[PDB]
Amino acid sequence: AVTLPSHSTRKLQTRSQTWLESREYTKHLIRVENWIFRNPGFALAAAAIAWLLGSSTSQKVIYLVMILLIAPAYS
Amino acid sequence: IRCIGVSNRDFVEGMSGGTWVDVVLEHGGCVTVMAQDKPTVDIELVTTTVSNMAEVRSYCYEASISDMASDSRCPTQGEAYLDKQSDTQYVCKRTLVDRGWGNGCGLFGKGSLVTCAKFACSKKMTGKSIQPENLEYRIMLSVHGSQHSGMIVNDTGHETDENRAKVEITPNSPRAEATLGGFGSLGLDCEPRTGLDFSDLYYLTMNNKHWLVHKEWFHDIPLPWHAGADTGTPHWNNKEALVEFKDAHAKRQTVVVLGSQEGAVHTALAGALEAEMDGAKGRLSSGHLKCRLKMDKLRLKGVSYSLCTAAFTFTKIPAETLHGTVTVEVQYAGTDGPCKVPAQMAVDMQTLTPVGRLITANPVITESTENSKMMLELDPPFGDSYIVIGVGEKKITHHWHRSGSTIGKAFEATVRGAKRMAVLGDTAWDFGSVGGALNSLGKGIHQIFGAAFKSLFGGMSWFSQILIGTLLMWLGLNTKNGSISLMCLALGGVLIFLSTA
Amino acid sequence: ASISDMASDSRCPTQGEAYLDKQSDTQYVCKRTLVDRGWGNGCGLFGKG
Amino acid sequence: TAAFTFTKIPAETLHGTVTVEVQYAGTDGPCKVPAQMAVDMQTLTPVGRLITANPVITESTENSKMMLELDPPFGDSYIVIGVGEKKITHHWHRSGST
Amino acid sequence: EVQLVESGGGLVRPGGSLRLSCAASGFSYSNHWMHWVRQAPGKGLVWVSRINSDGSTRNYADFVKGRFTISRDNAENTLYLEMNSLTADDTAVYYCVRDGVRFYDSTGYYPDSFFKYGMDVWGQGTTVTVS
Amino acid sequence: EVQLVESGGGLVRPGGSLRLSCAASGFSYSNHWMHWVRQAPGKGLVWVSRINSDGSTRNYADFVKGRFTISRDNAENTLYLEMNSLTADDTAVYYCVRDGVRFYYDSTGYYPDSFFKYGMDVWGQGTTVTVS
Amino acid sequence: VSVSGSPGQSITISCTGTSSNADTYNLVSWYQQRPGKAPKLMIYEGTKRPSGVSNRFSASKSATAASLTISGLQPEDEADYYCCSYATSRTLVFGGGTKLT
Ligand SMILES: *[C@H]1O[C@H](CO[C@@H]2O[C@@H](C)[C@@H](O)[C@@H](O)[C@@H]2O)[C@@H](O[C@@H]2O[C@H](CO)[C@@H](O[C@@H]3O[C@H](CO)[C@@H](O)[C@H](O)[C@@H]3O)[C@H](O)[C@H]2NC(C)=O)[C@H](O)[C@H]1NC(C)=O
Repeated sequence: AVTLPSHSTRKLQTRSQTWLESREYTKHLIRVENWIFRNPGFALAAAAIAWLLGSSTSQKVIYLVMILLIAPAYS
Repeated sequence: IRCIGVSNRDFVEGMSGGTWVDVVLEHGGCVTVMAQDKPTVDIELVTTTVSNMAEVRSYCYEASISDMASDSRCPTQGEAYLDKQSDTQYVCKRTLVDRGWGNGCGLFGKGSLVTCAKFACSKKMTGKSIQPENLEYRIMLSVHGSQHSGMIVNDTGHETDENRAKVEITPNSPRAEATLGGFGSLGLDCEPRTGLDFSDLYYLTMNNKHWLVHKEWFHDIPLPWHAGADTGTPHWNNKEALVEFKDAHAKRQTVVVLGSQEGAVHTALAGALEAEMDGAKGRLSSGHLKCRLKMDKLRLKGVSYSLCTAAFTFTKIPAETLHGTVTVEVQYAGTDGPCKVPAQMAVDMQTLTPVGRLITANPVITESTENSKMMLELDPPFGDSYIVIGVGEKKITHHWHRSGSTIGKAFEATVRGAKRMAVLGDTAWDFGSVGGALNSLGKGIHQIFGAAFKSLFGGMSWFSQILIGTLLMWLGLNTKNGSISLMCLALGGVLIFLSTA
Repeated sequence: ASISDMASDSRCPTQGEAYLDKQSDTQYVCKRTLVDRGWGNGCGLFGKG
Repeated sequence: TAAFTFTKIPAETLHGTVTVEVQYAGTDGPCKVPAQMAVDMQTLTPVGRLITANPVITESTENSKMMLELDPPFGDSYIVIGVGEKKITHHWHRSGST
Repeated sequence: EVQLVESGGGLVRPGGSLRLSCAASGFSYSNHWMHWVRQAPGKGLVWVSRINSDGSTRNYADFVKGRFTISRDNAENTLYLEMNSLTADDTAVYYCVRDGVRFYDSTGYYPDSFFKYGMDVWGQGTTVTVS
Repeated sequence: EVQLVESGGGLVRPGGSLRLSCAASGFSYSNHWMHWVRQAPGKGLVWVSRINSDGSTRNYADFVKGRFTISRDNAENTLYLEMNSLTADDTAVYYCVRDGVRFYYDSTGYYPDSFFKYGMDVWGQGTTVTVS
Repeated sequence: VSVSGSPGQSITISCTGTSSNADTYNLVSWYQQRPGKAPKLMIYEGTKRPSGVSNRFSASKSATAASLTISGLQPEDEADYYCCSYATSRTLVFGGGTKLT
């Protein structure tokens, strides 16, 4: 089907290497970097939506980062 | 011997006057146990076999479709019903189609069209259960002393060799004695049931590739699933997620299959251990066992011999392992029968005062013919030192320089401790666990914190927990209340998990 | 409604799930549930069947 | 004073108690079965509770079969049966906490 | 010793109905599986059907497409096999069989998959002739 | 004394294929490198192929441009050499050989170091194949 | 279909099913039927022999077939022998039978 839940959630932790230990970091970072590269203007829209919410600067930068992580996965 | 080069070995030294030592054995490395006046024994886990697994719930990862059929009804007449809908081997979908005066039925509402297609599955992946009983571990131990460098990884009829022994350990017989002829016997009481979690791990096969899969990932998977007994013409209780009923326009319906699905399963599996299969049994090569070592019936073969005084030649010469130890392979020229080799690390060759520590066993050559070979390894002092072998005026000496001061050794020891705790969880408190009260208190409070941490986090993977680690780091950095330390504490745990894989 | 030849199956404490060959028929009503088994019924283990 | 064997090793009930089935090889007539739950086999200290009774083997034949159930302690433990150097032992692990 | 006795076998026309019976005594009938097996004249043994203690589970071979109906009365220690729409292929001796190996499971109810068995207690068999 | 036995040799038409086999007994087959060597009638010995203990490393001489495939079954103590697209130049006697010298240093027989000390101490009687 | 034997010798009757899970033979049962007699079982669970059945009869099993071995043949032994096992989880099936003279 479409979903097929990822197994890295229940990562079997032991001294030997797991099935695909070479690809996790690059996997997530590559997906985010590619999607943001393709559609830039959503960076502007996310900046606006973050700026309208949150009083101090820290809250606004955190909301910006969370929007830019929640959009590429369409989670 | 058998542990010289493994590059992941740790020395377990000392005991309650020789009574017993706790030891955790892992697949990656091995443990060399050295006592006060007893031969150094190297223990290593080799393979873990699982036996008579019971098949459960096999999935389909490649569909095949067959003779489609369809039926339609008048705008008012009711709903479509194909006579192949009463068969548990056909997928059938019902929808609405535009009709009227053109196709054959006079009225203009939407109709109803049913399409059915036969499903055939070529390939299926099966999941099998593993009970923590009938699970066999195979431990191999060997002894230092008299074996030359060749017999380090040489696997042959080790029943005769008298220096290396093999022990099977199963939940039905957790206690075993390894009889090392002339050295006595190493008593070994071990805990196989609590080894590695084996009540949540299914053994998963697709096509000659076998994995260890966590249950709750082999139940929340969306594919056509049978259940257990394969008897005749199978039936899959899904009929969805592998056949796509794509609609056309103007009452046209089409049925397609999704292709072969064996690429999402290979990438859905990430962080699930690999395994291999022999016959009906499954050899896992990644595990974790905890054996208490009752070494109080080990003797020393070499004592009461007279020491050799002929000559010694350093043939393969001295070499440095990854941990600091120094392996030396000596050849003896004299024909003095069974004899005792004098070897001592020394500096200031004016007065040979023994320094360093000799991690061998009872050194001794057992051959008697003409020229014999022997291998012994020494733990040298940090400064410059001389390896001295021989009695008098014919002593062969070699110069040895070891790198890092005691502070470096302590820091590397703490790094090893951090890695071992991060990998083993609570059990790591039992590595050198002669066992006191402080160690038990540590084990307890770490067990509580571990249960809590695994209950809150631990539904996250490398990237996700690096994220939550940085976020909690900021939040604790500028919260200004008294809980900051708490939040900062969390970072360590979470972040250290990432920088030890 | 009128009913007919009942049948059943049960397969252990630690095996898969029961499967009758009359579940692949569109004329039979079938229900799947859990039953207590072990040491008195034939299969050595004590979970729910 | 004989040796014991595990026909089907142990079962674990839902409530945590352990059922064991022992087979007796010797012929001593009716005699008590020495059984207990222990940790640190060096010094066998009774830990846990043996909820059956004074276990006995009624028959006096070559091979006899008996069943007893015991209540383990929450840690890892060993089921010990027998007296000396022939005592069959098993490893048993119970999950819960008090 | 246990003795099984068949009854009800006789000549009948093709398409007729016939009810075979089996009387058991000397054991816990209410706890054993029961089987009906057949053997054609000059032919080998052919398994027909099986039933549990209570009568909940009934299994039939492939050649019986619902023609046969097995049942029992434990209080009377009786077994029955109803037969409808007889043909010539079924003229044979029918043996009533007790299943004691299952009686592991002294209840005789739970129909596990691939459970151990072996049929040693048989009746003398009754002849049915479809001519 | 270890005995190597060659099998499967026979006459074949040009372009044909043949599967030669070798049976070993009396030594730790699972831990030794194995070789196939050939010798044309009245000609010298010509090295053909070698395989390590597991089969992960297969080496062939330059004359065989992928035509031949060497393999082994450790549990059966058997060595196989499958030959395709045979020509008249392939007419020769093939000896199945054990590498005993390498076993002295590398008891695992797996690591295929460059320029390692070797020796093909045990030879079979050889099987004759003629591509005619 | 048939096997011939001399008094005092040993004979083996084989039973093979084609492509059945490679499990089946663990549960094969062997039955004896003398001429005009009710069938008697000699072997159950593949290799276990009941009490009362002579130790003369023995049984063996593999992943591909089952074998029944009768050593020290006697004139009584001449009979029809049938193997039986599961066809599926809910079924039973008897073999073609072998007439031992
Ligand atoms: C691992 O061990 C094997 C041999 O196994 C051992 O053989 C004896 C020496 C005993 O110690 C046994 O308990 C044990 O099973 C090593 O292989 C051996 O290598 C030597 C190399 O010197 C071979 O010797 C040859 O044959 C004769 C001596 O028998 C000499 O005259 C020759 O000149 C030649 O040296 C020996 O045949 C060979 N044996 C086998 C079975 O292969 C192996 O090298 C060693 N590996 C490691 C890593 O140490």
